[PDB]
Amino acid sequence: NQEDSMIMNQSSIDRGLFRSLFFRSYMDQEKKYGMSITETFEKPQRTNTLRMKHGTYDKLDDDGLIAPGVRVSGEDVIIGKTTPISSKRDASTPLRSTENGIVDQVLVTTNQDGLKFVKVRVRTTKIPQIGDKF
Amino acid sequence: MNAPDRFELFLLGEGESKLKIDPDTKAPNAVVITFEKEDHTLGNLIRAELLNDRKVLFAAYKVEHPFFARFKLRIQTTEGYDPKDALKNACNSIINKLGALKTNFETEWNLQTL
Amino acid sequence: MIVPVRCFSCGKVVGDKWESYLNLLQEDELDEGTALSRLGLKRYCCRRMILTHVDLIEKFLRYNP
Amino acid sequence: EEGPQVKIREASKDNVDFILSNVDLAMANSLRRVMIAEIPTLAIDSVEVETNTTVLADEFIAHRLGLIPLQSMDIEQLEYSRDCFCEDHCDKCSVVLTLQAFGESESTTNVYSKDLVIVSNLMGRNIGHPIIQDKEGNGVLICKLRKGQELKLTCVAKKGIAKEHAKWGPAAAIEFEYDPWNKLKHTDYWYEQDSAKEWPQSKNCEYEDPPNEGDPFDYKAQADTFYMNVESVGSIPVDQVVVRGIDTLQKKVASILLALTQMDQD
Amino acid sequence: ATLKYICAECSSKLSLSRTDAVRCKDCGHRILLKARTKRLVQFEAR
Ligand SMILES: [Zn+2]
Ligand SMILES: [Zn+2]
Ligand SMILES: [Zn+2]
Repeated sequence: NQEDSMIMNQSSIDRGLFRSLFFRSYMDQEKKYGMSITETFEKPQRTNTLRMKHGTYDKLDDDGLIAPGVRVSGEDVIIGKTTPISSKRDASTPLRSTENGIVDQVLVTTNQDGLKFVKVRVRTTKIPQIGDKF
Repeated sequence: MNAPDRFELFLLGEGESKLKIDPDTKAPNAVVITFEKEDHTLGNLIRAELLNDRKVLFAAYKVEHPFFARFKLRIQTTEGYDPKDALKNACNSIINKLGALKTNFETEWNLQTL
Repeated sequence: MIVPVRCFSCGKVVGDKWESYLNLLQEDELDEGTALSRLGLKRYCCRRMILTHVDLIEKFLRYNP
Repeated sequence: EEGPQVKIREASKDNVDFILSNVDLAMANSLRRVMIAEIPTLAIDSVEVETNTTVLADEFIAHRLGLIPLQSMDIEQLEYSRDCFCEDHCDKCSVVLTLQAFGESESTTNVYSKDLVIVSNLMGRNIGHPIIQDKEGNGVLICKLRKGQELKLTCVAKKGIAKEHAKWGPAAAIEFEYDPWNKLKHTDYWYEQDSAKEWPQSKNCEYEDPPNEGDPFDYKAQADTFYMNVESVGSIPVDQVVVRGIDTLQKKVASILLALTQMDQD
Repeated sequence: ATLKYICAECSSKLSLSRTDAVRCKDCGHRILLKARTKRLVQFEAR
């Protein structure tokens, strides 16, 4: 506990002392690039899709989204997207590599001009660790 | 994330003996027992009992770092007496003391009406 | 939000005592310090658990879905 | 009778006040440590969530379910799943609990530790019963639901110790004192004018003779006689917190004797 | 059985597919949710 450090009762931490919820929200648009080129929400197939993420795409339902409730982890693909140009490059959204958790909620919408866009919430519970500031 | 599994505190590792008895170089008839997956609970208990043994010249234990559940216990005895035997006797004495403690608590508890 | 089961410091179950405490205050008019003590919460670690709780859940329930 | 002696002062379902004489402080403490940390208990360890329409998070709830005390009387005839021979869990190593709750009422619907139901075969052993100390007989308040608020989940309770998680801690606070008159000179009393006036006299002062100023310091004097109070959470009865504590420490020492025994072979 | 998407306010299930119209049946509101996976999630109670 020297030089501004402190000791925590690991017993208390287990009992719920200082735990917290954590929610991050990932967004993605289905953009329209002119008269012909349109991005798509789907599960990319590795044969006809370039520059795929090394992460896994299995947690995607055929609409290109993970259903809420699935547990995720680093580098995994939350939102599947392709930007057709010619067959098509991979424009998917992976979960931050330094994080993990369970998907809390996933919503599908259109905006002011009607571009399909989807928001994904991810919930983790952060339990007080060592370099944690108080 | 860099957090070790909680069972690592008590559950022995792959090919890891509870005891590792190494001999002390610096002193005659002295030894160093490393106790894996153990803490103060046992260390201070044993050390204090070896102190009661008259034929025991030196006894001390230390938890070299708190991230690891292990402790080094150093035993030095008079010539002819073996430190492993010293440890064996102190271990036994402790058990026999606890045996009486249980018996005595049990008897006293049974007398209570609450 | 929502009464902690077990006091953080010693782990005495405090999960059952909530409604009982809130009752000893409305129904019995009793002051906080006596109600806590009635409920057998003697150590201040246990006392602080109930005494300083904010049951936010009750607001959370006010939203429809 | 023999070696160290006990003299119980008060008893209940929840507390044991006693005096431990003819013992080493090291022993009194080692027992105190074991009671807190090494006595096995049954507690919810896996929570599979089928439905949750609540205002609370799946894991928020999950966490609470572990802290709910379960009957661990016959905990000794249950195996640690790690040591058990199945694939995950079974009857020989676990207790399966079920919880289905729904807001039928226009008023707030409460979810209690009483609402837990055992689905696994108990092998007729005193285990996995949610401990209810509650006057109204409800036990721990897990959750609150409104209308269409449903909570459907499954719990797997497993044998464990407080070292792995504090949920398997069968004891609440353990009171521990010795030498209520500082005869041993084990503390240097901080004061402003008088340490005797400034520092409150212990309860246990009555169970010991005051030092009487006109006497020299007893250096030869050693620490024996310990005024303790063991508080139970429910899982195990107060007496068995003491007994099982004595026994665990005894078993812990036996392992060392045995280890030395296996080492003698080579 | 099967509820592809749920409604934000009225909480009525929807089950729609690609190019069906992003709106609810009765209420207007284009909000709409996703409904939990049927692949049941398990958590350690620590
Ligand atoms: Zn407390
Ligand atoms: Zn099994
Ligand atoms: Zn609607």
